Amino acid sequence: GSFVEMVDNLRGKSGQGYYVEMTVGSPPQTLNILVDTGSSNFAVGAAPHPFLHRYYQRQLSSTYRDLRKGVYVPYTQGKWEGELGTDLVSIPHGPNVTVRANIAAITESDKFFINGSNWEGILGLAYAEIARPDDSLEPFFDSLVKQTHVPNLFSLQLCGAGFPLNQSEVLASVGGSMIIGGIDHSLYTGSLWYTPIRREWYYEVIIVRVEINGQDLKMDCKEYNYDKSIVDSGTTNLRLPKKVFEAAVKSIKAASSTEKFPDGFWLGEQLVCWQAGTTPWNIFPVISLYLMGEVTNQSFRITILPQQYLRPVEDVATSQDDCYKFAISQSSTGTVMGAVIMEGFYVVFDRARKRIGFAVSACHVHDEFRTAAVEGPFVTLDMEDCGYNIPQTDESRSHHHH
Ligand SMILES: NC1=N[C@@]2(c3cccc(-c4cncc(Cl)c4)c3)CCCC[C@H]2O1
Ligand code: NI
Repeated sequence: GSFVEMVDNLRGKSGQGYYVEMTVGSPPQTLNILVDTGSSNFAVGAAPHPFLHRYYQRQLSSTYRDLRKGVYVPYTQGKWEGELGTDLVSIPHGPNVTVRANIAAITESDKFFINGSNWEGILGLAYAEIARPDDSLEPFFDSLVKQTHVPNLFSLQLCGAGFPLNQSEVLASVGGSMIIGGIDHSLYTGSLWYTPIRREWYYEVIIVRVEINGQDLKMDCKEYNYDKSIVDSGTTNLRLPKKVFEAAVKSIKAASSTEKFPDGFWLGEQLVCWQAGTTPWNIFPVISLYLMGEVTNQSFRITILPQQYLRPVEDVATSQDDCYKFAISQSSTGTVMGAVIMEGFYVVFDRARKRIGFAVSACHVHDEFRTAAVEGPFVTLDMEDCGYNIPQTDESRSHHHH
């Protein structure tokens, strides 16, 4: 029940993602790799870039094989492209195994790498369905499971910062654990509650109810999952569908109304500050997301604090003060349970049993009045289906799946 060698194997800078050290090639070349449950490609910088201190040198690897195939991956806010191949991959502070995995060698990118994030690649931990160029490119975790005896499960403890902050010139350092192949009981307290993975593509889940300070938002529950809800270590914020975001902000504004913040704050474009150590946490409400349980008609709630959704940023010009960014934001692609949610909890990606576990994280940030919580069961007599069915494009329909 112990996985000591994998504890504290994640690092990062606040808001710039959590990375794990990996080696690629023979002999092993060290790279820091973003841990991303919201994508499904293993892709690494493989050429010089202003924001890279180092990169994967295919030519230096005796075990590298070229797949003679390129890949082009555009996102909303950036893009990367490169050449597909395979090589030997290991996680030094992970299981004592080495696997031959697909690797996209990133040769050109725009707005993908981040200055000072200290990572050089991305480890997509989601399913084949959303891999590029297509679902025939086996993701890393699938290879790991197929080639080794590693159980088909991983778990994440993301630990946020962290006031008072160490530094004024750089962003706050963060830490965490990625436990590959099991569950480490020292990383959580209390009960572990499981929600079904609705479909294996993203880690998609269903939210059945939302409360802000114990007040039901009272929307049709399909609105909470429009057009999907996913658990995503590669997103910083809690992102909410437009209508849900508007209702949440209205509610949080109402609770915190003793303080009149500029509109820029609610848009996540401006910091708000209090004198060191005087932040009035109690005027900001807790937020509860009820997730579908394993049993029909059951749910459980995960409850986060303002300490999760107000992100600390130490401004140089006002290091006298504790300043915060509002880290709930609008989505047009459904709910994204990012680091804002995940930093509250130990999260178990139980692929073997098509479910996601949540328990209170032994490292979550709290005060003496309130804690992040995982609580259940809650039962509802006559349950609506809260899942949304994405309109089927002819594009998507025409695909064959041999
Ligand atoms: N899930 C997730 N991963 C990204 C991505 C790409 C590059 C950088 C990041 C990233 C940047 N800053 C902070 C984080 Cl946590 C991730 C994320 C790739 C897939 C779609 C958009 C992003 O959503
Ligand atoms: Ni066919």
